[PDB]
Amino acid sequence: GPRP
Amino acid sequence: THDSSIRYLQEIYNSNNQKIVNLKEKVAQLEAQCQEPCKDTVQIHDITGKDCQDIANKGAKQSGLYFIKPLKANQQFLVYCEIDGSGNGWTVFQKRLDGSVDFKKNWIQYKEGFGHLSPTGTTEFWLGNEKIHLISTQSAIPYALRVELEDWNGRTSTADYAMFKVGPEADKYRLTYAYFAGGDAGDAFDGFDFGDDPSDKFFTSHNGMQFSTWDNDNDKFEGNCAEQDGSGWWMNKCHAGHLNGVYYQGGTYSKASTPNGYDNGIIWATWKTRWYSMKKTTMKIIPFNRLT
Amino acid sequence: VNSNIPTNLRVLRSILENLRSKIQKLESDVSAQMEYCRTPCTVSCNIPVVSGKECEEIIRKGGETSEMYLIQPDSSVKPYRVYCDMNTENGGWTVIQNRQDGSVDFGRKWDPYKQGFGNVATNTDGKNYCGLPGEYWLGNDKISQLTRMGPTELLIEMEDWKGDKVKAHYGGFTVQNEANKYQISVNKYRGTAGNALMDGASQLMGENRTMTIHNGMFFSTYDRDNDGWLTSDPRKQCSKEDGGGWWYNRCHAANPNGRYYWGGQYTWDMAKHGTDDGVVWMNWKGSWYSMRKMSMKIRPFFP
Amino acid sequence: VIEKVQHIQLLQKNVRAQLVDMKRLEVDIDIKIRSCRGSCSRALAREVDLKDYEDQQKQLEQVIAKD
Ligand SMILES: *[C@@H]1O[C@H](CO)[C@@H](O[C@@H]2O[C@H](CO)[C@@H](O)[C@H](O)[C@H]2NC(C)=O)[C@H](O)[C@H]1NC(C)=O
Ligand SMILES: [Ca+2]
Ligand SMILES: [Ca+2]
Ligand SMILES: [Ca+2]
Ligand SMILES: [Ca+2]
Repeated sequence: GPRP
Repeated sequence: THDSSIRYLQEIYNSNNQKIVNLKEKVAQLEAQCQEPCKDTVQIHDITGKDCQDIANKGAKQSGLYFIKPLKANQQFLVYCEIDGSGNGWTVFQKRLDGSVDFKKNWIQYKEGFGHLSPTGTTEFWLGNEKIHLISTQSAIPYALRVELEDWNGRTSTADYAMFKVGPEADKYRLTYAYFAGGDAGDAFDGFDFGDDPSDKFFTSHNGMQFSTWDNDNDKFEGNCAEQDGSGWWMNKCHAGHLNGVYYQGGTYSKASTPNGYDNGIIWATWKTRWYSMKKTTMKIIPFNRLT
Repeated sequence: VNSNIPTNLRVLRSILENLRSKIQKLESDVSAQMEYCRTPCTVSCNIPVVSGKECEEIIRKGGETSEMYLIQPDSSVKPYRVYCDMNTENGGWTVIQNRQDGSVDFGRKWDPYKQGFGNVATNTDGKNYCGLPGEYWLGNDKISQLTRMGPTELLIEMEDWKGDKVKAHYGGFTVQNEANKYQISVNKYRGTAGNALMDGASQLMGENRTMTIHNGMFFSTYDRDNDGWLTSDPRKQCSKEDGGGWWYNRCHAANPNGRYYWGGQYTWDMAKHGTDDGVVWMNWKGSWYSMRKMSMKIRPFFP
Repeated sequence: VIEKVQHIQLLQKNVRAQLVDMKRLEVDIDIKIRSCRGSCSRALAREVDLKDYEDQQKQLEQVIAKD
């Protein structure tokens, strides 16, 4: 997934 | 008079003295049948070569274990070769099919490899990065990469990439490919637009990324992707395709299942939500000029 | 005189009767075992990915669990299977010999001892890899080549039938090739078992003890005599029929390749030839005691 | 005048040897059968009984003490  | 007495004890004696001689012969026969070890089902094939396709081209017909020695390799190593009737030989470098092996490994382990190789292709493993590099860059001949996935309902999907190559350890075994070549699992290595953030996709693509493990951070995050998601992979703040992740019995898992709060499963976002983990995975390469 | 007790010796009849009954039972057992042998035992030892020259190089390449591995000491040798112990005192030990349940015959000729025999490993409860070592002798050609790659140490562990154990560490270990009859050499001892290989049985004195020293001896098998018992009589060889292969002198203070007597304590009337041919280590349990567990592991010294 | 004792005392010398040979054989078969465990599909479970031989062996040594 993505990281802020 | 003890007539027959001493005459009977002589019969018994002489008799079970002839039985002893006979029983000994039978013993030796038994000893002869207990000299061989237990039969081992796993056996290695004689044929060898640069890669599986080379081994295929030399007559190999069945899938199994072979030794191969890429051009620039200084030693031969065992690999699992998938060979079908059409004459195509695949060199498999990654397999998941039951959470029996732990993929939370360090840099050296992902380099040298870990897990086990079976003649039946029924075991989990990671051929090392060093070998994957030697195989895919041994010559100019371009290699293709095929990713196979199976969900918890028998459905399978694939993803193909052309000009697949893994660089040297000098460049953290960087991942590279020219372009996505199709497949119904979707091009997850291209990144995925997860939500509101205007740069989700840019942050989750994989082409060009270096390999990362908890003890050797080479990602584009300020923290440690490999450490959080607990795996070894080509991270980028972090990922959208994660095949060496945590195996979750049944695929479906949640944020509460993880310890850091992030999706750490075996995902492929273009095919399934990141909260669903694959039941089977396979990564293999074959000379590109073999699919075209 | 009269028939006092000449009629009393009827106890001679029960001994014979009983013995005849013992023989019936024995034949039945040998016959049943013969049947069970129509099919062999099997193992599925899937091979670990990680590999190297030997177990030390493998534990440095990430191989953390004790199990069967495939090694290739040299580019000219065909990769072979061996059991690596990755937990005993720093790990990285290549098992060369192992005893633990009497499941394998050790009284073999020169050829089998040269090629190696027995089971390297067996499958664990419910796993796809072989994490349990079996009983085996790696083979003289292989052992020889391994100890000559560079400085090599040897560790010998053993256990009795009470659960107690001891060990014999030899900082230096070498085994020459076949032309040289696999001559043995060991040094830098330390441990809790007695230094049997270099000093001989500790219960003896004079030339009686020095004749049970193994260091410097050639390898012998009941079909190839190279012991230190120099003599013409063909019926006086340290390695008798069904005796193990070993570096006998005249004859021994220890014998890890001896016959596996169940229970430990054995006598001369139990021994096929009346000699102590069991798994022995005199400097610890004496001469008529056979161990429950015995093993030999090697590893590079470092230099 | 007799003609039985000189034969008896000799026969019991042979029965002694047979005991010893039986003891060794009993043990040998016990070791060999266990050796198949690492080769054959299964091995026969069995408990050798030395105590039995021990007694008869001790007993027969009583008679040889007479004449
Ligand atoms: C040293 O060995 C000798 C021989 O094995 C023992 O002395 C005697 O040697 C003669 C052979 O010519 C025989 O009477 C016996 O073999 C021995 N008799 C004894 C003393 O039992 C001697 O005992 C040994 N020394 C020890 C005890 O280690
Ligand atoms: Ca977006
Ligand atoms: Ca970072
Ligand atoms: Ca034998
Ligand atoms: Ca001799």
